[PDB]
Amino acid sequence: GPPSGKTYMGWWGHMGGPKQKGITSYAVSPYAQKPLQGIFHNAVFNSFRRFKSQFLYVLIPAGIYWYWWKNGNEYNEFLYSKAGREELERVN
Amino acid sequence: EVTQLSNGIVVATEHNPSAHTASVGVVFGSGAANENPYNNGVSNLWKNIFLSKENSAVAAKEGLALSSNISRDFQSYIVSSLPGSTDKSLDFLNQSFIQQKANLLSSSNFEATKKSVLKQVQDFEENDHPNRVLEHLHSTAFQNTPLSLPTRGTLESLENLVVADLESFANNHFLNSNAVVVGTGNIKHEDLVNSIESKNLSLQTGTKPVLKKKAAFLGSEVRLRDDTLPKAWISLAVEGEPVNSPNYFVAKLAAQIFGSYNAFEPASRLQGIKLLDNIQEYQLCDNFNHFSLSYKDSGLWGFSTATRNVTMIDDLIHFTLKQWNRLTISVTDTEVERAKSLLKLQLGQLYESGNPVNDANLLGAEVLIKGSKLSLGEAFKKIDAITVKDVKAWAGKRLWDQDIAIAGTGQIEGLLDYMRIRSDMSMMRW
Repeated sequence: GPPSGKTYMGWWGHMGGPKQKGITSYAVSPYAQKPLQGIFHNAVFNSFRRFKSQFLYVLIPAGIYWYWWKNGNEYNEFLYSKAGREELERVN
Repeated sequence: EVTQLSNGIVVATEHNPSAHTASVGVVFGSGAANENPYNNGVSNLWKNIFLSKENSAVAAKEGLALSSNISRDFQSYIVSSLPGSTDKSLDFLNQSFIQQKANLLSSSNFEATKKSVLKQVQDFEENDHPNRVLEHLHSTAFQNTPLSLPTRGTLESLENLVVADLESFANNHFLNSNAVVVGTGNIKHEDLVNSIESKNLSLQTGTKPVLKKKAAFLGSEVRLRDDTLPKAWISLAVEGEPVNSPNYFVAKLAAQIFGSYNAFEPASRLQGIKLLDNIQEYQLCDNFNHFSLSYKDSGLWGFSTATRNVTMIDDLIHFTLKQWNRLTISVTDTEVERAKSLLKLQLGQLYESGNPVNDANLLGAEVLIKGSKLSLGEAFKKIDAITVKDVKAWAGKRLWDQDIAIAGTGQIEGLLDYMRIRSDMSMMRW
């Protein structure tokens, strides 16, 4: 067949990573162990852990654009209100 | 003929007038399964103490040869000699191994033996791949149970031993109720019993420790990957039959059906084994073999293989397991007929070889479980009585949709995950 280019992945046998030595793996057949073994204590304690870490990365970025839209919505409500047409004519 | 007397210690003897040598030995019913992970390797150290330079020198001065064998279920100490001097072997065995052990457990001798055994185990663990793969297969199949402890002992545990561990093990396990005195070759049973009776030859009181947990099989795998090696070595097995099972010979015959294969020998490429039809085209493997090993509590039935084709491992495993699948549904009569004679020749050479040490080990290991030794003739009739229905009945029970144990080392990156192999134990077309 025709030759091909140079990539960053191989296949089973020549995957292309570094040579490894001195690392051992153990596993057990799933017919011999019980799944669902720790679903509780993971739905409570594990989820709370992850939440407490990544929640100020989403809240403050959502805490800025909520007060920015609200002070524009409650400002647009006064500009088109009967008490805020005089400010409307100076911005229209 | 095999003659066994329970007077004194259990004395077994198999007489062969043709032989020009005679062996006398002691076989103990304890093995590497009787020790724990903290004193693992005490049996190997005892063996190498019996085989030490001073003991072997004193033995060889009289004209005697010493053999020692360590296994899961027994320990063998054999003295071989010429037929006229069979009484001298008993005297050496009494004087050295049994009566006194202070000389063999001196400080310098113990340190030298410990340093030699450590060197041997260190060399084994790095430069002997097909056998250490089988050891890891045992260690992962019977984990947390007595049968999984390696017979040589681990490197980390062998350092912690002192002479106190050795003498404790000798006190706990070297007992009259645990021992069989075996005689093989050109000796007579009556003469052997008379020679024992003249001396005392009492070992100890009895009551060896009883294990609290019986060996159990767990489906599992261990992968020791090393990319600086040229091949990949793989051993795969399922649970088999123990000694004294009704399906022992059926197991050995079903193993003999697939046999062994070497790619470089011209003759073994023409064998009636149908598996080769799938292997030969792309050179999937260099060699494989099939085994049916039996112990006191459980067994292993499977195969072991080595290959340089690191990109086609899964094809090899797939074709082998599809050949195993054929046993349950569509085994043919000609296969069984060939297997009978191949097994008979296979068993024939094993039990009828010239060397009496193998006979001594086999007789001692046999009488410690059965209580008697099966004859060669009665073995053949059970082999001849095997039919297709028996093979199908055994295979539908022992290997159809059953858990497996795997152990591999080398360039095993091509070896797929556990489940993908586990699904190959059924056809799904039947």
